[PDB]
Amino acid sequence: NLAPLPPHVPEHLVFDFDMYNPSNLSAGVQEAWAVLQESNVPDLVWTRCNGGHWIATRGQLIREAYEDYRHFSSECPFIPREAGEAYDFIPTSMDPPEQRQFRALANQVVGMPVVDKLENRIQELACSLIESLRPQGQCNFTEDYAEPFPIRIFMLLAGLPEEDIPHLKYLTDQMTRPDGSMTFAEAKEALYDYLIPIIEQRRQKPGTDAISIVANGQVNGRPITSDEAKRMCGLLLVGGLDTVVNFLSFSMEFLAKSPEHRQELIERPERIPAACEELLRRFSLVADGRILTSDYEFHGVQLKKGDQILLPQMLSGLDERENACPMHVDFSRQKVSHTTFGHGSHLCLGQHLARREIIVTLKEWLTRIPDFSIAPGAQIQHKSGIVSGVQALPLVWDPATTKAV
Ligand code: HEM
Ligand SMILES: CC1(C)[C@@H]2CC[C@@]1(C)C(=O)C2
Ligand SMILES: [K+]
Repeated sequence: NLAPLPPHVPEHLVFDFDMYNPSNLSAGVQEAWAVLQESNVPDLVWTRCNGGHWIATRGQLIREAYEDYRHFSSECPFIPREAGEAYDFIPTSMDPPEQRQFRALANQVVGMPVVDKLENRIQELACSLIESLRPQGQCNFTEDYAEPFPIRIFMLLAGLPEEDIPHLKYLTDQMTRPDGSMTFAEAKEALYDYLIPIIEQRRQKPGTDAISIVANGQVNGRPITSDEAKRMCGLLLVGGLDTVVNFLSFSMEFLAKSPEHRQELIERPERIPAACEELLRRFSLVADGRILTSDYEFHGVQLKKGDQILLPQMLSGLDERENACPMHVDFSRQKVSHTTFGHGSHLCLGQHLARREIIVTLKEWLTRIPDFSIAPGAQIQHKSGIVSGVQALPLVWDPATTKAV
């Protein structure tokens, strides 16, 4: 379904890329998005898919747009427009100056000071989950580790029951990779339906969990409102349930398919942090955007106020202009350039927790299960959206080659 071409968009810039179901998805989602960087494609194109929107295809433009919030507003950050308009999470739906005050509060619940504190719980859960899987010689990685590890850590931090995960995970997924049964607005309202009573309960009787902290927090000297707290907690839930969860699967899929890279990290464990960064570049997975605040000429293209522009965070690091041999995974890559965690004033606030979860996973998995592979005859299928992922990741290994710590 292609939307009618707006009067100001020239046909030579039309490239009908569908961010929710890209044409070359079978080759891997990053590969599918990379088609936007083929020689015949302009730096900035217009797709008639998903209501019609621009797409910046090179790191230079992506970075410039994320820095220029005066022209590229985060008030409507998602495609399609209905989703971008319903999207009201804090701080993401706000532009500076208003946005700034809320970042400090979010940092208090998912920032570094919180990670170093959860250190032991994170370490222990990773080891427990992996040791239980180790003797089985197989696992469905997405449901057996990728989901439970980061999600249970988030539910613990947020003080929410693990039995609520199926419902919350479903809702979160409808906001990033909708199956069609719910509009973004309906999923958002359902998430708020869940959160409102909890936020009120915790404003009445404060706990030490993340929701209590946000709900009773202050923003630049004054009390946060119940509405603001809800809009912030909603965002934290999405971040905890649909980011690292997907990234871990892209990384494990790659390691399962590349014995040489596994051996490198097994023989030189000190390279894991660097490997984490290279994997974050190669398997970057987020793509949201902004809305034009006024008519603006950007890199020779006339943009109109109201136009939506997708600025794929995923593409910067895959841009050959930023990293040579972009599809290659080089743990010794000198300068790892990427915008995987964003760029500009909205730089990811959960990246410290994310890196910890990634590094702990790499270390603890390779320590116990150094040799593993994709299950016999399995064809790994990816899924695309605001956050891309892996549909299923069946892995196998010989228990005799494992180590119980
Ligand atoms: C692999 C893991 C992750 C990736 C790739 C990632 C990526 C991003 C990106 C690209 C943005 C910028 C969005 C924009 O500019 O519209 C962002 C913002 C944010 N992220 Fe993450 N993220 C990850 C994990 C997390 C986690 C685990 C949390 C906490 C639960 C988190 C919390 C946030 C928050 C609160 C913001 C909003 C910052 C603002 O709008 O000021 N993220 N993230
Ligand atoms: C684009 C993001 C990855 C970032 C954290 C969760 C997410 C889906 C948002 O809505 C802001
Ligand atoms: K909005």
